[PDB]
Amino acid sequence: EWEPKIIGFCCNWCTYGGADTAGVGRMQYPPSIRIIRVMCSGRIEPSLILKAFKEGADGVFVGGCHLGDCHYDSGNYKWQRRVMMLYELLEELGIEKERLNHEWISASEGEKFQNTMKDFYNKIEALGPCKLKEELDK
Amino acid sequence: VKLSVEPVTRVEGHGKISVSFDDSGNLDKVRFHVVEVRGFEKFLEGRYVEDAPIYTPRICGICQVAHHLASAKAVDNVFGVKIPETAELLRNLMHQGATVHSHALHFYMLAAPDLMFPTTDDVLKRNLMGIAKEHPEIIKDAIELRKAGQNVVRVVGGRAIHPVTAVVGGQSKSLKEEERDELLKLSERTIELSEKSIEVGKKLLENIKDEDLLDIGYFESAHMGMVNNGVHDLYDGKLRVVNSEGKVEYEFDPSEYMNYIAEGVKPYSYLKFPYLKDKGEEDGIYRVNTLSRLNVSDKMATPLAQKYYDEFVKEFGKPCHHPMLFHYARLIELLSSAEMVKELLENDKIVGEDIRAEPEEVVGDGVGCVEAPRGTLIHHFKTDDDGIITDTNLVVATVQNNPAMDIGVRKVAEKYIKAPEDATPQVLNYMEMLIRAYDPCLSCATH
Amino acid sequence: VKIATTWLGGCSGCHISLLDLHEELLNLLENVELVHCPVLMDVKEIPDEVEVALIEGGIRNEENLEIAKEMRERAKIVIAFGTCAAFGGVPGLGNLYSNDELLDKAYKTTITTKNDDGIIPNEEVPELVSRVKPLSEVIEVDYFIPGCPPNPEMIAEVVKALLEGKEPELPKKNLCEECARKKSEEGVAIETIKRNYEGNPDPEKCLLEQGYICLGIATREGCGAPCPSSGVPCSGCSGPTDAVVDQGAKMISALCSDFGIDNDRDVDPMILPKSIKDKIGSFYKFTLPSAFVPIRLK
Ligand code: NFU
Ligand code: SF4
Ligand code: SF4
Ligand code: SF4
Ligand code: FES
Ligand SMILES: [Ca+2]
Ligand SMILES: [Mg+2]
Repeated sequence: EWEPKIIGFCCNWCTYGGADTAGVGRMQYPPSIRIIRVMCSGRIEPSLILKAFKEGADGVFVGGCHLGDCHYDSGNYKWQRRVMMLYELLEELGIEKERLNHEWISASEGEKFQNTMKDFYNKIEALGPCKLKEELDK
Repeated sequence: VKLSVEPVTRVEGHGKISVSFDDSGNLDKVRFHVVEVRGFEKFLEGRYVEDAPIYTPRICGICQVAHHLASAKAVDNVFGVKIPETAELLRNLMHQGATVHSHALHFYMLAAPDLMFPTTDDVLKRNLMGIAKEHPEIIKDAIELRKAGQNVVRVVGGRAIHPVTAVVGGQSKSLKEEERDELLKLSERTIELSEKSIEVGKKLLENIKDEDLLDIGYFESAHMGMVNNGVHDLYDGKLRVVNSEGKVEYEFDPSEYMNYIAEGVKPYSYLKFPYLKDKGEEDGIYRVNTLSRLNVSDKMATPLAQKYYDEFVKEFGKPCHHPMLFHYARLIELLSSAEMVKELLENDKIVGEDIRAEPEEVVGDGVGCVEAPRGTLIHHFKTDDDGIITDTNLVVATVQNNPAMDIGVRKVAEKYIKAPEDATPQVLNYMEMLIRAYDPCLSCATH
Repeated sequence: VKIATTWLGGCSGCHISLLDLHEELLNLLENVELVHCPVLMDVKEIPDEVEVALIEGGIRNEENLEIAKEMRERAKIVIAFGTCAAFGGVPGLGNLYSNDELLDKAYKTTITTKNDDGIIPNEEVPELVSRVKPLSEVIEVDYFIPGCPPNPEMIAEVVKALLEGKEPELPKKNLCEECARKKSEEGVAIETIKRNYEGNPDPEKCLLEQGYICLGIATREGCGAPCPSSGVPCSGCSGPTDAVVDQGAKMISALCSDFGIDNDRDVDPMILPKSIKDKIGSFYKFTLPSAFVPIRLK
């Protein structure tokens, strides 16, 4: 009946490519996620993640280059500092830390992307839907 | 017939008076309702205890200083730190400046319209603008008094509305010698205008006595106020309670307030009904601020205010229970605060550079207390080892005058109303005049 | 011009700031007709044909909601007067708790409360709205004057612009331009995060650079930055700029980015989250109701 709504933010140089590799390899995974492209994980910040939850996201995924492999040298180091604060901000707002997932996935890591999507889907599916949007509509 | 005065005007906050009659046309029920609540006591849980003096001022825009200082005091107790003498002086200077602004605001902007025009049917005349058209000097002087008060708050507190200098251990900034000198020059004028205001009040309260409105809402009760060795003090001392006949019943350090004060709840109002815990709701009713503070004090700490106080005590006795006399006691306090501003500025320690002490280990509890312009103000915070608030209790001034307002408004209707035809605009305003005599701040009271 | 004022879930501070025009208030009232103002006059009902309406406070109860809609239908121009009306304000922190929790504390579990019956006032008092909401969430707002409270001069400039048939213009920059503190040409770099009581701040150097959480970077200018000038960090009471929806999110983004920036690749990203024990209170003191996630889910 219910299927989780997951939004993804993937950097063009690595994770977006890693998602493309999974596609070329026909590596199947659940159809809950809808990926948004950015040039760097450094583009991601709390406003975008929080905006996703307000709209109705049950889970939010962020994919970037491995630490030290950023196409723009160090954008992911900034995102990494932001996400750590964001995990705890979400808990204060009653949004489970586990509804947010960040991973470092390279341009050719299709298998990793596939398994990450499977694991994140099962985690959100087990948590059930996020009741934020319903509470805000009341 | 169900009449309702809503909103109560020329008061801070949201209040209303309901007046009801039975099927036979006789007066049945008269109640004072406060229709607002925000929940500061609960939402402060989880906050950094040092941010309390940033949040509590937002309880009220008139008396934000009192809250800033009551929180700062509770916070200093949570961090087990005794602040330097200079900080205490700067804090008290800010507090006295705020009291000048609050008392001037209430007497002239809110109360005077009724004292000047108690029998008019024109509401467009019964306000600040109406007084200004006939007597512009009265309002120009009121504006000067307020400006002076707010200037002291801005200089010592950084901001006239919601000061920010009372920090953990003391003050975040010192009063520069140049600033102290200018405030000291301007200080004489404030005392002068405050002294001129007492005569205005005498003359205006004489007009009230001529219309038999001096006894409106009269009832006897206990009275509470802060005293420093028996002397009137709005910043430091112990809380003294006197009975209706003037004998001292209690004298206690603010940290023990939970063993003396109790707060009842009624279904018709968001404002609680406090009382002396041991006496009960029937026999334990008490009042706070101006007249109550004068009633518990042996004397005023300033020379000019003491003369008007001694002259007043000889005429009306002690303790005085007249709600309308709170206006007069307010003016005495306005002068006393103006005098204290000069006294604190004349102290050489006011310009000192030792303004803050290092915070000590976190003591899980802290009670901060000051006499806000509208009554005893108590901020009580409980925290964890990291200084994160776990529980809080705020006994905010006007809440303690809630029973008096609910009783007084009833006594007014009993004296002037027998049938719905008697509930005329002037009589309904007499009920509001009683509420206004206590200088209620309902945002404060409910928090 | 016929103007009216009212207050909702605020503190009265904005009306007090209007009174802080002092001698200038009388000059303003000469060129304007004040037809409704509960704190100053006894006109009980909002009259028809109001031109400008200054609505203070956010939405906290059903009565505020009623009055907001009432003033909207009678006023031609509606102004969200102050940070509470514009963003929710400090009362907005109640959104971190259920209304039942707020009321139970105030009327049952506070230490001085004696209520054995456990009653919650429910007669002749309005029920609270599910959560604090900015004025714009319930009615169409034409303009807004940010600030907790807005400085008197800004309030006059806005009203005077409407009197002259001109469009009011709010300042657009963040607070650092106005702030008198010294900023490094090299840029901001934060080594450690301190609570306001920790350490002894340098009175000349920027407070954010010193490790204190100063909201000036994510807050609109206009106040004159009296807080850093008075020795304490900015708490962000003027709210965000026109280009930032969620003030707290942007402040967190900026802070996280410059934290350990001189040791960018090696700084432990766990230091900052562990250092801030109260994240919502640090970044959403005045704007929680206007944030993307404005409540704590229960
Ligand atoms: N004076 C005052 Fe407040 Ni607006 C009240 N009542 C606080 O303690
Ligand atoms: S904005 Fe600040 S000042 Fe204006 S009401 Fe809300 S709290 Fe009081
Ligand atoms: S102190 Fe706060 S406001 Fe002043 S510059 Fe540094 S950050 Fe900007
Ligand atoms: S400095 Fe920050 S907090 Fe202080 S007034 Fe300006 S905006 Fe409000
Ligand atoms: S480009 Fe992949 S994280 Fe910077
Ligand atoms: Ca309380
Ligand atoms: Mg806090």
